[PDB]
Order: sequence, then C-alpha cells, then structure tokens
Amino acid sequence: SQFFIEHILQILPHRYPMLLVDRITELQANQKIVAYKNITFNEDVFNGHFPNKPIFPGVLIVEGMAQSGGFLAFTSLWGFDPEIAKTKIVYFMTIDKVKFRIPVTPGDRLEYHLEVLKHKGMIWQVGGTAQVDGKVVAEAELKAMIAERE
Amino acid sequence: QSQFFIEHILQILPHRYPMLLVDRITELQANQKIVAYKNITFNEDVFNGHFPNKPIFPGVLIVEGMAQSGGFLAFTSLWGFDPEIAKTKIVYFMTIDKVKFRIPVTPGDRLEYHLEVLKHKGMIWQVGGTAQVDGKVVAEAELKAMIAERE
Amino acid sequence: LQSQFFIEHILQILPHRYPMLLVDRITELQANQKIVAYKNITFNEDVFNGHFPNKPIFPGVLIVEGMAQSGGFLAFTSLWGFDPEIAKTKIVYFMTIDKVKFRIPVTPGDRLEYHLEVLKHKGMIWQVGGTAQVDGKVVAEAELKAMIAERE
Amino acid sequence: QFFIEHILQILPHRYPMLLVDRITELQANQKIVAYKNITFNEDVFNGHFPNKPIFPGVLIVEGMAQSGGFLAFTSLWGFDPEIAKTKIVYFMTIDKVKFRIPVTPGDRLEYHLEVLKHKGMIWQVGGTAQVDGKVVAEAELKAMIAE
Amino acid sequence: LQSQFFIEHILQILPHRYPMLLVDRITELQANQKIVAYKNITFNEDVFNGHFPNKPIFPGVLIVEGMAQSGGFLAFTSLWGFDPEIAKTKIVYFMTIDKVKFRIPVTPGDRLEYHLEVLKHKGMIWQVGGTAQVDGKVVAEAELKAMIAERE
Amino acid sequence: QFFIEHILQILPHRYPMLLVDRITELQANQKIVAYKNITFNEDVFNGHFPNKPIFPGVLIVEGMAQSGGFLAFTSLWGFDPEIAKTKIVYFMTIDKVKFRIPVTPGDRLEYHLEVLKHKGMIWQVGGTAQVDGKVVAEAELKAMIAERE
Ligand SMILES: O=c1cc(-c2ccc(O)cc2)oc2cc(O)cc(O)c12
Ligand SMILES: O=c1cc(-c2ccc(O)cc2)oc2cc(O)cc(O)c12
Ligand SMILES: [Cl-]
Ligand SMILES: [Cl-]
Ligand SMILES: [Cl-]
Ligand SMILES: [Cl-]
Ligand SMILES: [Cl-]
Ligand SMILES: [Cl-]
Repeated sequence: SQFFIEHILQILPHRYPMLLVDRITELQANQKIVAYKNITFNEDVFNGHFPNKPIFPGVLIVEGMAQSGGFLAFTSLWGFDPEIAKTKIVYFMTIDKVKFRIPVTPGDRLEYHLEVLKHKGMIWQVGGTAQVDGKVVAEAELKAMIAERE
Repeated sequence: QSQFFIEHILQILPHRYPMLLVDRITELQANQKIVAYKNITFNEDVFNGHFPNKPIFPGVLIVEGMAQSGGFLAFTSLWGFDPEIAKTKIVYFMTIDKVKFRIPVTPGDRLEYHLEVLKHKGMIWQVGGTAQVDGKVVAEAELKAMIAERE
Repeated sequence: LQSQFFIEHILQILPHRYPMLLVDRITELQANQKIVAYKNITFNEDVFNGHFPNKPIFPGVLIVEGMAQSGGFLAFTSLWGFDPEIAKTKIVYFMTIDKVKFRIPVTPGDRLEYHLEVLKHKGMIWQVGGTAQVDGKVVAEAELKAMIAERE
Repeated sequence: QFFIEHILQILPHRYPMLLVDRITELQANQKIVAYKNITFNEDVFNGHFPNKPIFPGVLIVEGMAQSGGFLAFTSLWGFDPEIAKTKIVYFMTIDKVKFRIPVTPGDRLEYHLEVLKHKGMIWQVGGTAQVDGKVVAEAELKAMIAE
Repeated sequence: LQSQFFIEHILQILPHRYPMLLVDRITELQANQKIVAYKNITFNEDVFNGHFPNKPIFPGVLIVEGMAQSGGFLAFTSLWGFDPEIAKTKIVYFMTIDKVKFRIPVTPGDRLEYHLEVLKHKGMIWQVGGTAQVDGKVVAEAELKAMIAERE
Repeated sequence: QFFIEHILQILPHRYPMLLVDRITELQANQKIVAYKNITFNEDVFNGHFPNKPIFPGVLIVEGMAQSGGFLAFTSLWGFDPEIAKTKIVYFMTIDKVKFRIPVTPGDRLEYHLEVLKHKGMIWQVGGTAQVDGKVVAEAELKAMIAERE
C-alpha cells in the first residue's frame, strides 16, 4: 500500500539529484501506482530553470513518471524485495504521447498516476498523468524492459 | 494581499538557494499573523548529509524557515509589497528561545509554518509559533529577527 | 546570421543556466530548417551522482531536453536572428513530446550531437524532430513541439 | 586532539551538514572545545546572502549541537566507531540563544560546550561560539542519541 | 594490459571522485612509456559557476590535475596492470610540478586531451611530462613527479 | 587588511573557485600575506578523497595565483572595483612547485607571495603556502595583466 522514502531507496537505484519520487500512496500489483514528488525552491534544478522564474522541467515530470512505472513493475514481479532490487534494471525504451498543460512550480505536490497498459514478457508498457491539486498537468506513455543488472 | 507565490517571496526575502526555505505563503494579516509552507523532498542537497540512508530535514532549518516566514511578514508589514525597497534589505537573527522538536520531518512532508507577532518595534520583530505537517505540530519556536539595510 | 555559435553566444540566446543548459556548441544552422548542435558528456557533472552510483548513464530525458534547447535556439534565431536584447524577453515552453526511442546509452566521454529539423512552425509554435548521435550512431530519436512565450 | 577523520567515525552527519572540523579539548561528562573553519568556498554562502556572506546563525547552533553530540557519544561509550555507526542524533530543544557578532568567511568558529544535565541518551548542553576570543553566540540545547 | 579504458575502468583504478575526477576515457596506453586520455568540457560543470560568471574558462590548474591523474593511471597500471583490488590500497601523490605553460583557454564544447609520457621511473617514483591538447593544438604543457604511496 | 567583501570587488572569481578568504598583509610591488580557511564543508572533499579529505595541491597553487594576482592589481591601481572589471590577470606559467605537507579540514591555509620581478604588465611572483608556521607548498608564477575583452 504505502511506501516511504526509506522503502523507495531500497528498490530504486536512483539517487540525488535524480530520485524524483518521495512517497507511494497507492500500489496495486499489475494494475496501477499513485505516487508523488514534492516541488520546492530548494532544489538545484531551479538555479537554471529558470533564473527569476522557477519552473520544474517537463522532462523531469516524465522521468518521475518513469520512476513510478518502474517501481510498479518491480513490486508487481517481486514485491518489496531490496535484495532482488539490486540485481535488476528497468531500461526505458520509448516515451510517447506526452503533453504538458500546466507548469509545475515550487510549492506543488506532483502526483504521478500510472497504470499498466501492456505487460508481455520482459516488456512493460505503462501510461497515465501527473497531477497537481486534482488537475492534469502532464500525460505520457512509457515502455520499459526488465533485465539483469551487470 | 494574502496569498503569495515563489515569485513574490523571491522579490521580498533576500535569501537565495540553498537558504530560501519558504515556497508559498497561504495567509497573512499585516502586523499580526502569517501562515506559509515549504515542501520537503528527497531532491534537496541537505539530505546527502542528514543523514545518509535516513533523510531527516534538520530542525535548525525548520527554525530558519519559520524565521523567513516572520521576515516576510515583517517586511510587508513595514513597507507593504515593495521589491525595490526589499532588494537592499537583509535579515539577522537576534535570539532563539523555547524551541521544541516533536516529530521528525521527512521527504514528502508539506512543512507548514504558522507565525504570530509577539512584539515588534521598528526593525525588530519577535515572532512565535509552530511548524506543522498534516495538521500536527512538529516544532515550536520563539525568535527575534532584525531587518537591516545592506551596507 | 552565422552557422557556428559558441557557449558565450548560447548564453545570450537561451534563458537556461546551470544545471539545465545542456547545449555547449552549435556547429550548423539553417534558418527555419535545421540545426546541428552538441553537448559534451563528462563524469564531472552532478547528475551522475544519482544516475547511477558506480554506473554513470546520461539520463534519456535530458537527451530530449538537449534536443529541445537546440530546437529553441533554432526557433529564436530564425525569427529574430542573434538578438540578446529580445532574447531576454522570452522563455521556451515544452508543449508535447512524441516518438522518442532510446537505442544506445550515453556515458562520460561521449560527444552528444543533436540533429533537429523543423517539421512545422507558425508564429511562436515550433515543431522539431530528429536524432541524438554519438560517433555517427543514432543514440536516440524524438519529436517535440515548443512555444516561445513572453516572459511577462 | 580529534581530527576530521575521527569526527567522521563518531558523528553520523555528512556533507553539507557536518559542521565541526576539529576537536581541541574533551573532558568526559564535563566539556568540549571544538571548531569549524568558515571559508567563502561553502555552498551556503550562495544564498546567505548574495553579495554579503554571513554564516547562518542556525548553523552555528547546529555546530554547537554536533560538538555536544561528540561529547555525548564519547562520555557514553568512549571512542568506539562500531557502536557510533548504528546511531543518529535528534534535536529535542533549543533555548536561550543570542547572536552577538556575524560570522564571516575567514573566521575560525570555536565551539565551547559544557554539559548541564544528562540521563541515558538525553543530553542537555550549553555554552558559546567564539571567534578570536570573543563570544559571537550563546545557546542551550538538548539532544537525543537514537538507533 | 589494454590500451583503451572507459569510465568504469578509470573508477576502479583512480580514487578520485566527483568533483575531482577529471579523466573520462583513455584512448591509448603503453606501459612505462605513455598515456593518451581525455576529459570532455561541458557548461554543465559546477566549476564554471565561479570561473567565470558569463565567461566559462576551464581552470588551468585543473588541466594540470587531469594530466596528473592520467600520469598516475599510467604509473599504477605500468606496475600492476589492471588490478582494482590493489588500486584500492594505493594512492598517487604529486610531489612536484614544473615548466607549466598555458597557451590557449579551454572552454565548454572542448575535448581536453592529455598526452603524458614517462621521463623517468625507478620504483614508486615517477616523472612524467606532456601536453593538454584541443583539436591537435597544445593548450597547456607540464612536468610532474609523482609518488605511489600507501593509502593507509 | 582586506576582507571577503573587498576581495569580491577585485577578483572576478566566484563560488566554487574563489580560494582566498582574507588579506592580512599587503606591500605594493613587494608582498602579500593572505589565507583561505579549510573546512570539511567544501564540495571538493566529496571526491578528494572519500573517507580521506585532502585539499588538492593544484588548488593550493590556485589560491597562491589569486593572491599574486590581487597583489599585482592593487600595486598598480589600488582598491579600485571599477578598474578591476576592465582588467584580467592571466597566468602564463607556473614553475618550481613542491608539495610538502597535506592540507586538511581545520587548517588555515596561508599564502605568502613576493614580487620576484615585474616589467610592464608581466608580473612574476613566488613564495609558499603555510599552515601553522610550516611550509606546506612552494611555487613560482608568472602573470600577465590585460584588458577585459
Ligand atoms: O529506471 C530505472 C533505470 C534503471 C537502470 C539502471 C542501470 C542502467 O544502466 C540503466 C537503467 O534501473 C531501474 C531499476 C528499477 O528497479 C526501477 C527503475 O525505474 C530503474
Ligand atoms: O583567466 C583567464 C585566462 C585566460 C587565458 C588566456 C590565455 C591563455 O593562454 C590561457 C588562459 O583567458 C581569460 C579570459 C577572460 O576574459 C578572463 C579570464 O580570467 C581569463
Ligand atoms: Cl519544461
Ligand atoms: Cl535534527
Ligand atoms: Cl535514462
Ligand atoms: Cl543569521
Ligand atoms: Cl585558469
Ligand atoms: Cl593533491
């Protein structure tokens, strides 16, 4: 059900400054994940994107959505297993149908909504939205391959 | 006004990265009250050190963000919303008292600052209040700050 | 309007700064048609601290971002030429991304070359598509639409 | 003296939140004298403040707390890196802090803490931060060592 | 012993890490004789924030450092080959630097290539000299004496 | 005696490449004593080295160069922020560098440079880096002062 930052750190190999999921609030094996990242001015990205106009990069929304899809794929296959997590990679192959509707700024709670669209063998296809305060700010479709870490 | 966004905070507070610790102001009554917040996320540089494998937003930075909330209240109460006057101001801590930390603050928390003015005279502002996550009190603090022209 | 632009020229046109300016040099530029630019990939980038420990891989989403910034440089110089005065009144906004493929991973020591062509443009709305290349091999592909908006 | 390498074996804090450089005096259950060098080459000065570098008062207090923590760790268990690696430090209270003089790059920030009261993992310390023999800050604080 | 080494191999031999690992790839290596390596220069390096604002110049002393790290890689591997287990126990300290000359500024977009050659070696003591080059032009030259020391 | 705020007005260097914190002594055309405080709370120590913080020797030499540049500039033009923005101190050569003692967090890294010779805009300086009386490094440096492009 609920996974906190300690739990996310044991499953995802991502680390600062590229770990872009703070908490998982809903997880349904093989179906869907609801997760989020808090947006704050005290992030390094905002030094350059943009000076005097802080806007969370669209591509990092898509990345945070990828990280949520990967956590869902992994936990669907093995559950919360830190030991197996160390031996796996989720390689993202394609990104499709992404639209940005509302900018994301410091003070926003950026909620990733992702569902499994297609799972066939090692290939996972996941899609959904990013939301701030019940409003769709971004949508994206993503495809990933599960493999062994080397 | 009563709601201020990061663009407005940037125009009033002299603090910048990595020491600007208020993201949004939800309410303020001039000379009286401020409610504001900072989002807590793993994607902050402090967490590299505090602590490895166990991210805990430092208590001293909760106090700092509370102080910055008081200083936004202080400036706008003195001169209103005036970025041109603001640009040459700084803020100094004078005192800190009666602080208690109750609950650890972690990534994914929305850290809400509630400050009330206890006493103010000219540039010297004494504020007290709480920091809250999900309606619970995580920290209490009393502090005195001075607004000063940069020289 | 010249065809080669260096970092000091890019600074004057793009509003992006560290750690989000991901184009180092422009090597080729045809107004309203095409741009070739590149970013040098080095271990000495903060991003590699997290992506990943002991295994530095330049993030795919940042390759796309680099392609966008290349497109936004093309878009702006096409409409205003090299004009830093007017460049300061603008910001680039991502509208859509589609058809992105990640074929080969990008690592420290790579010269990440961005090849973009204008697919459609009207006013501030620019639609570009192309590839990211390392040593003449297609490392990634993407199409994106952007808008140059008044900074307000 | 305990040097940075020894401090790293006892305190769990790391960059950019390790704010003690060297321990010059240690007396078990009594006092500690330690310092941190202040240099322009620290990331905090980018924001505090632009064009006027002033070491944050709250980080003076943090440094004092970390000094207190080192005194707490060692009075409890001595110099034992193995036990230390299990623990972290939690701030419980801060009280009676007064800042008198701004701390700036080029300053040697000296921490003087004595123990006021202690019980189990709970340590109450108080004292001053000093630059060149002058008191720049006073503080009292209570900390807890936790698994 | 190979002649080509990538970032995974450099990380296993050198103890340097961010922001002080200043070699990205080794293109040529001859034991006890020479190394050719490079570092990519990108705007996306923190060093450029302060050297200098609006005028990114790669610090000359960091060109020297990258040359030294290349030399230390050559030194270690000349003696033990590619031995990560032993590298973890050794550290190369530079004792002297001489005849440093800076000829051309190094900027974002540049491929900073280190050409080091062994002038003298007895045991743990190594004297190296050479150049940093960009586009086959010499941007810096230096001589250095290093020491293979214990890490503990 | 110059403080960081004075230093910031003369040197174009900013974070993380301004490596002088205070000027304690300055004789025009003659010498400078200056220092940089060394602390664990510096970004360089993340990689130089993990579990063993050692201030890079090339950065010691950089701090010496910055001190030597400050000496040359103020010798000619004094404390002049306006003229400073129109001038560049460009280092051409470095020679006779020796590293004797490692510099660590907690050290006050003191730079002692004298003018060896000068002719026009070409200035040669040299001296030591010292920690608590001991010589930790020596170096000679030649700089050219030029107009900001
Ligand atoms: O997005 C991910 C990327 C990777 C990854 C790790 C190493 C690579 O060389 C390439 C990709 O591993 C993962 C492992 C996971 O369990 C989950 C992920 O989302 C990822
Ligand atoms: O420090 C500087 C050094 C150089 C430089 C100039 C000539 C060289 O052979 C090597 C380096 O150019 C510069 C140009 C500037 O506009 C500013 C500088 O500080 C520098
Ligand atoms: Cl964007
Ligand atoms: Cl704390
Ligand atoms: Cl990726
Ligand atoms: Cl303060
Ligand atoms: Cl330089
Ligand atoms: Cl060194």
